[PDB]
Amino acid sequence: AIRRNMAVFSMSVVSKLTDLTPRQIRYYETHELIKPERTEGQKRLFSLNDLERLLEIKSLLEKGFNIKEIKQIIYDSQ
Amino acid sequence: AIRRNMAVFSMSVVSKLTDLTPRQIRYYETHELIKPERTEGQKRLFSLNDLERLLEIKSLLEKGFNIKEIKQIIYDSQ
DNA sequence: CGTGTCAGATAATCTGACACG
DNA sequence: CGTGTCAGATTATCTGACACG
Ligand SMILES: [Ca+2]
Repeated sequence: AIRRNMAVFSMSVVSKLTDLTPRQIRYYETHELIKPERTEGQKRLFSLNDLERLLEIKSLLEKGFNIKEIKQIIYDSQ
Repeated sequence: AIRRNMAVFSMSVVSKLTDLTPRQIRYYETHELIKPERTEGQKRLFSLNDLERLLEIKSLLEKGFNIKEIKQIIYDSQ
């Protein structure tokens, strides 16, 4: 009943779910790889969709790909 | 992430999902109807099962039951 | 008795910049 | 150029106390 586009996870929980630091997660948003929702105080809130996109980035980073290369891939799989 | 016993939601998220104020939520804990995980800094983190538990409490209060009636309804056998 | 509300304290996340491999 | 760390700032949640239906 919690939908995959619902912003429900805070930084620290998302970081534990993904084994990525607050630093890496913020960096991928800076490079337009992801864009989580913000509370009114501008804190980030992640959805399950965000969860899946961060893991996608993690893997391709561990297959040796650049950030600029990962941009191409996440937006050309079709 | 759908480990139903995994603490993933902060107070404000649980609040919005349950339609209960943090005041109500913390009160039901102090009267031992729910006990959520804590970060090392003692903020609360709730699971999907916590969510179910809160919603149960909410509906039972809505039906006229005391806090101590509800504590019997939920615990003894499970 | 259960909740709203405000007060002070502490934790958590914010941006930005230097440093490192 | 991808990540760590440290500074300062603000937001979010903490406990506890007074009000009030
Ligand atoms: Ca928002």
